Amino acid sequence: VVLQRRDWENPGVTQLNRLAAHPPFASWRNSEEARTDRPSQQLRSLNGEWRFAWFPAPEAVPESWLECDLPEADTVVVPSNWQMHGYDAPIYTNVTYPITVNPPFVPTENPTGCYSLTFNVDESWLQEGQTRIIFDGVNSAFHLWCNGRWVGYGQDSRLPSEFDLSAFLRAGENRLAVMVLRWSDGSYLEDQDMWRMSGIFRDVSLLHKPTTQISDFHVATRFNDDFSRAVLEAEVQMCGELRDYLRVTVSLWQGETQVASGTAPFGGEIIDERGGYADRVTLRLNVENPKLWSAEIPNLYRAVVELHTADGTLIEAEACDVGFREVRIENGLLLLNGKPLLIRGVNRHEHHPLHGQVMDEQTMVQDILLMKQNNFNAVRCSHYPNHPLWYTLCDRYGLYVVDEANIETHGMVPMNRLTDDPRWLPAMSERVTRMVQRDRNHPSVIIWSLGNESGHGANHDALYRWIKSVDPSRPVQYEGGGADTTATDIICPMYARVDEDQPFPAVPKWSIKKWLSLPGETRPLILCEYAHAMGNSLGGFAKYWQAFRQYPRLQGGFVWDWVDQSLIKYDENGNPWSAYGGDFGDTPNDRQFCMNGLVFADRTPHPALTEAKHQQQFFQFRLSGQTIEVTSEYLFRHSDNELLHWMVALDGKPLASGEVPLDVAPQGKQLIELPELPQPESAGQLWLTVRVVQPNATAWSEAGHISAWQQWRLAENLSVTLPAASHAIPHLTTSEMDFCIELGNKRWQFNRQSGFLSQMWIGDKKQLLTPLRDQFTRAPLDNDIGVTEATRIDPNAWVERWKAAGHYQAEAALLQCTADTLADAVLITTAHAWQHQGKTLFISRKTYRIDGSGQMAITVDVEVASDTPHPARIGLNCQLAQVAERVNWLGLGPQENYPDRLTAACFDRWDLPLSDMYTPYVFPSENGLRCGTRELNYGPHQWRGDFQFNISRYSQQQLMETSHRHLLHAEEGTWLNIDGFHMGIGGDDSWSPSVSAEFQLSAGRYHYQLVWCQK
Amino acid sequence: GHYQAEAALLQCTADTLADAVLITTAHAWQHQGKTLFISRKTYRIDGSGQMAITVDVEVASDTPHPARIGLNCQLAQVAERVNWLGLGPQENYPDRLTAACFDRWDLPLSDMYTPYVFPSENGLRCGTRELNYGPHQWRGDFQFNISRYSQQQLMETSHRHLLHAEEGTWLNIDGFHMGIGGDDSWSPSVSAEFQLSAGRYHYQLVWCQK
Ligand SMILES: O=C1O[C@H](CO)[C@H](O)[C@H](O)[C@H]1O
Ligand SMILES: [Mg+2]
Ligand SMILES: [Mg+2]
Ligand code: NA
Ligand code: NA
Ligand code: NA
Ligand code: NA
Ligand code: NA
Repeated sequence: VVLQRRDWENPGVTQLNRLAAHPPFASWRNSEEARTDRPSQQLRSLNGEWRFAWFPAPEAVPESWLECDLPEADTVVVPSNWQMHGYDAPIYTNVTYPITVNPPFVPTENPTGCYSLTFNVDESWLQEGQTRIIFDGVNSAFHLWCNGRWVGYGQDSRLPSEFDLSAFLRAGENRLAVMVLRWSDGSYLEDQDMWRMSGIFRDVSLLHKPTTQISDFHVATRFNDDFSRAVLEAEVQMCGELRDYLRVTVSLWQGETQVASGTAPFGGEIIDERGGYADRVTLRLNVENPKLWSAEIPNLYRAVVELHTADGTLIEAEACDVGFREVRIENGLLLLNGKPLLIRGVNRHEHHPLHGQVMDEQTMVQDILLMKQNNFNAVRCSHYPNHPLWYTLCDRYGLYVVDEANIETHGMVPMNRLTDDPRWLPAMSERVTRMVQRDRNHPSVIIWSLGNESGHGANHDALYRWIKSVDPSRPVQYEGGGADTTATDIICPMYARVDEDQPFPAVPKWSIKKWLSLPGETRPLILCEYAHAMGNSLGGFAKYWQAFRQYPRLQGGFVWDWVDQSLIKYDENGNPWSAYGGDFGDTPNDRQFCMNGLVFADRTPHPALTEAKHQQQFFQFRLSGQTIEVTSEYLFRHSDNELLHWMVALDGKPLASGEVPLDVAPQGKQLIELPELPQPESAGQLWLTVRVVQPNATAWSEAGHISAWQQWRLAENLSVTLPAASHAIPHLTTSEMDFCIELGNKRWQFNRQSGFLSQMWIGDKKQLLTPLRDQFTRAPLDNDIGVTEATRIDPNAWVERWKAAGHYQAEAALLQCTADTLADAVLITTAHAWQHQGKTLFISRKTYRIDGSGQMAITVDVEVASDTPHPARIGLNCQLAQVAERVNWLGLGPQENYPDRLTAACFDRWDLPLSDMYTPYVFPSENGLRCGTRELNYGPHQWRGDFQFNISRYSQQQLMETSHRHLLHAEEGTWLNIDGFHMGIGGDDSWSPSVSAEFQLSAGRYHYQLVWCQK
Repeated sequence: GHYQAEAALLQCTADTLADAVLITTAHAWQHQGKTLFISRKTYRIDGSGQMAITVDVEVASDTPHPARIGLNCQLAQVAERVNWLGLGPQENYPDRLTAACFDRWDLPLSDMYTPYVFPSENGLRCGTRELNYGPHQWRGDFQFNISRYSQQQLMETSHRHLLHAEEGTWLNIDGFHMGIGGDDSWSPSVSAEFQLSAGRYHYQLVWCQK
């Protein structure tokens, strides 16, 4: 029957014998346990070692497995993904389905995981009531047997499937057998851009309920105009025999204080001509001055739902955390508790580099803490309902949640092929309805989403209306079909740019500012995905935040995304390394496109995270004279855990500092008058840095946590005093092949054939391993590459434009190399042309002026052909012989920063170990640049000017040729890149050019100057 | 003190090269002990009669962004025509140059002055790579105006009819010039991207005989 009916190739069958969905249950038999959320004796975990065997197809599974353990089986941890145990390969594909597109059919070779468990059941559980099993997540479909007898079937990898085992169990030992299919008709609705895995990857549990039971409950909170009064309404449903003596009590608790209670027998109000629900009752509780829930202050109450008899005997209790909040859209604005939200959001997949798609409490907490510490207040469940614990943590720590149905059909042509087809409405409906049934009581969930990237079909319209009808308390959004369809309350585009239109046919991505005011349009706009954080990215992040702050109806967005989907593999030395698409023999695959996170898989931050934190600050600052104006962007809380530290420094040297308590009302302002600052002794630039510090620890932060900062230039005193003239004069030695300059034990050598500084000596010690030469290219970032591939060139990608123009192949031709002796210096003058196939790309004209103090002043003037693609950089590079421990600079830092991602960086004196000047992006690229640098120190060297630089043990060539960070090898000495100018990194998306015009090197003529001397 | 600032000499040296003489200068402009601008130049005069002028200017970050960064002189020559390769033919400024076209333009000198009834800076042409006037040629990438009226006279005269042609010709050649604005005329209206706020500025000119 099971193999005959092939339920996994039939979208008409999404389950067999599966129980109705409902909010989290524990069946407490003690009301105080329910109140305190203590573990329930009626809810048992089957998260232990199970038996597991892999088969290539369900037809290969022997019948004997139903009755007894396979001796070839292994003992494995559950929950798990079986790919993470090495039984078969995980597959990384983005859009293209991992199976032939032939709905509803799947491959005949369909990896089948056979799970079994021998376990004990207490006799008390079988003497009365109902024993069910709950599988929180099985990917992607499964049949269940208990003691050899078939129980049921379930689909949807991301919601719990529950089955009644009451009739199947015996006291003492029982055996479960679970046949999990990798592919099913369910796979057509699970085409998310992520690793394709399978197995029993979320909790398995047993729940005991009495025969007469709470079968469902819904909690609603409604408010008066100023939120000083609320009514809690709790609808409770029962299963079992109705009796007149049955009662429901709902009580509400604020900590240990019961603030409200109501009791009633079953029997709802009249609904229609046939009466009402005899098996339901609704309790209404009045609450005066409720403490309101928000991300800012996650005030929670406890609601306890008791099923009991009239004489006071408890049958069972259920419970939930209640957050008093109202979500509504009014006059085009998303309001929470009557105030307009600014969504500092991020998309977050459930990913662990070791455990795959199994989520654990410690990782969830780690994520939430890091999110809140970096000024996020919102999370989108891209693109499926999450592990149930996630919502509990968001309720308690305070994050706004978009809960999203497990529906993505991206690889269909056209995208809405299934979603517009009524045959697929049943399968889709369950993915929406069962999510709402599970999660509707969580205050953290503020918005429902219909799924992701499935075009716009009539099924979306049907299900949009279903949610609006069943749960008016939350807006419904959905991006498919152009982000502004009839199936969305919120304009929710993905990667729509701030100012630039992308007028794609049928589904344009308008400038977000333009989108708001299109004729007839009135809705709020919140990007479901923006600022694609793939590799060296988040260029232009500040442009979004400026627009969000200026435009009331631009209420923010969700960054794509939180964490790199890299997986751990092991090399010959047993060393773990970070792997992406194709590294498991998976083909076709989309390579590094699974790594788009603000953090690495182990939760180490990428440099981009600090840019996000800074731009998402909750305090805004202005300076006028001596006065700092602090504005609060909080809607609800006062700044009751904040002080402002200020510091004034002269080119990194502290001059004065102080602290002032912050006492700002939500949306309020505070004026802070700085004391008279003593005029600086020396020439240079005064910089003011302020930071907001939280003195006290919180649930989400340590004492001393810095939440916000800003810098301003104050007075500058330009240096007019001429340095004391040196009593030494450098000497020029002219040969046919070289111009040499000597000064004491120091020597500089200019090769007359090449026109470059080929060597420098301090004594007999060589300083260079490679000559100092111009550089106009960078090892391409993920943003420079886009979707280009050797077998499928995208001619529009920056890297392909540079390659085709010959930028990477360009050869320096010497035009001029002269030497002159001045009164106090030797002057070398050079000119080079870079050419490719008869075309002059760049001309570089330099002077080198070496004086008696041993300083070498370098002037560089570059011409760039107007018709060549704008170059990635205009700078110099060389391989230094020195390997030193520290890097010390006066400039923007301390973290990696680029021209379109430097707002977070501060100007000061920074000193880091050399290894911190390299950013270990899993896919290697140009990295570690620091901008706006006036002084750089490394070993015996000092460079002064106004430049950008990176410094590391890796050449641009190696970074360019190496596809994985673990394969990199430190080269001899230290590669230094000093740029007069560097192109933006972009990132609005990572599949098309995204570097804004103002960060492109398009000026045609460029000037910069450096001084190279001894520290 | 921008209008009051006096040039203070910091450095003036001369060097003989293989095929050239190199004059190096540095000046500071100060007002009441405050240094507003520093200008560092080299003048390279070669055997072909060309004088290459390299200018590097520092602007104190806390002084209001200056109206222009350039050079001026009063030429002895009064010539009939002005010939330039750059944006024209009409007056154009950095935030008002979209209508102008890059080409070879040739106008009478009088057309290089715009007779605004209330006199001011006027007649600039931007994006100019070559300027010709009598025996003189200037090459680079600059903005310029050229007329018989000094900036001082234009500043001091309230009506165009009271202007008098001065001896010779006043040339203003700018590496950089501030936007003119105009969103309104009663509050600052020059957009940030047209303010001279970069702190350090570089430009180069070659002066020769045509
Ligand atoms: O449009 C999208 O962009 C992302 C690219 O990394 C990712 O595929 C998301 O799941 C998808 O919604
Ligand atoms: Mg099916
Ligand atoms: Mg997709
Ligand atoms: Na806004
Ligand atoms: Na991706
Ligand atoms: Na405070
Ligand atoms: Na690479
Ligand atoms: Na005037």
